[PDB]
Amino acid sequence: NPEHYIKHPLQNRWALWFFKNDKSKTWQANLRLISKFDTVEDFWALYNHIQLSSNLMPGCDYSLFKDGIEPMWEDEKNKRGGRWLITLNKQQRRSDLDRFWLETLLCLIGESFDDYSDDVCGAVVNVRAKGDKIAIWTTECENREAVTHIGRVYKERLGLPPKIVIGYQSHADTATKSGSTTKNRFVV
Amino acid sequence: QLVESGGGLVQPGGSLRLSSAISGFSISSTSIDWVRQAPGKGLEWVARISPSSGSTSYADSVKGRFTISADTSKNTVYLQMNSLRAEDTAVYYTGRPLPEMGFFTQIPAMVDYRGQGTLVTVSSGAAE
Repeated sequence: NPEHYIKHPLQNRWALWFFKNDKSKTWQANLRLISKFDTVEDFWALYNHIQLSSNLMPGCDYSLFKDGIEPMWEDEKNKRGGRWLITLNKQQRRSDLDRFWLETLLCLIGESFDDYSDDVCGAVVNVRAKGDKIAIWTTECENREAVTHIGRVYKERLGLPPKIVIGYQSHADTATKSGSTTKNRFVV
Repeated sequence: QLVESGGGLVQPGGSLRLSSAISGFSISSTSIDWVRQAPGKGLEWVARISPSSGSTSYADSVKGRFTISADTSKNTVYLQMNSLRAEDTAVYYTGRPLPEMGFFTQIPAMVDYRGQGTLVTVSSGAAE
């Protein structure tokens, strides 16, 4: 059977990025493409070779974006879009950050959101002193049906109970109107 | 505190230098953005400087015309504004940007500490 020597291709090709916020330097110098992969095998070789999020220095980010979508809000596929925010306190750095990030990676590359997986652009983990965040990025805030389905399934996959609420925030609102004070378009 | 000055009325093609005297933190430490809001329009990122290394970036709308610069001895950033046009008419202020993965440039709302700004008006009109 070819199953013995064939790599298992993923529906999409993904780019893993790294960013360290060194305010002394330019953002292009601070941003690095780690690599692209389009197989299960190539994903695990990469994941096993890099630091866990809980072991990164504060001010460090990882992102996974569909190949062809830049890790930038201005990108055609992101600028009308937004993200589900998972906000972690210092206690959850220890208990949830790594398992939640790997859940997120596999929800993206496993296309776990059914028909609406095409709305998913990528995901981002921010390691900060004041608290860590995981976000799934989708392409369009107006697709209420796709966005709330992605939200519900993410919550179920993470094992968050119904009392715990998460919000979806527009990229344009974040960058352009209200930074940290931007309000949720949706909750789940 | 961030306090900006140097504004007022200028004729098209004229020249201006804005100043932002900064206190509360060193500017060699962090990065500083010029941001502007035309009336009715939304926030627009203008230019960024990292004083420590003196690296700069500009919005496309101002490249070749405006120059951001700084003095760590004075803890002040400047914006030289040459070849001014009507469209440069805006309140111009400084802020410390909070860049992160996906949010690098054109993040004028992504600022913690914020100046009140200085109104710049570019017009060849003779009415208010």
